[PDB]
Amino acid sequence: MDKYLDQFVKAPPAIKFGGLAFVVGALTAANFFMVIQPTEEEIGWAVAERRK
Amino acid sequence: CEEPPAPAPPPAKPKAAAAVPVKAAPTETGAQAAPSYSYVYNPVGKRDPFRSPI
Repeated sequence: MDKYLDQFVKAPPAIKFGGLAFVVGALTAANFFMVIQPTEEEIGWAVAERRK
Repeated sequence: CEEPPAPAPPPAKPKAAAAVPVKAAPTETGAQAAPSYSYVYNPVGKRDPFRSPI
């Protein structure tokens, strides 16, 4: 059905780009958390080693 | 608190464990003696005196 298809020729450059952007934002949140966790683990191994 | 042990590390034990261990040695050491024993003694013998004087 075509009215939706020309709504698809007018707009979803914007909507596809937006979706890509929300995804990349999520993935950057994830990798930042995945660099914060090795920090904590690392301070932990510090505290073990010094106790040795 | 500290947990089942602490976090990752576990943690903190650089303090507990560092002002501990201890120092062990552990001195697997200073137990009980058999001592040891000397040996006895050198004579053949004779007579002299005391043959004439008895």
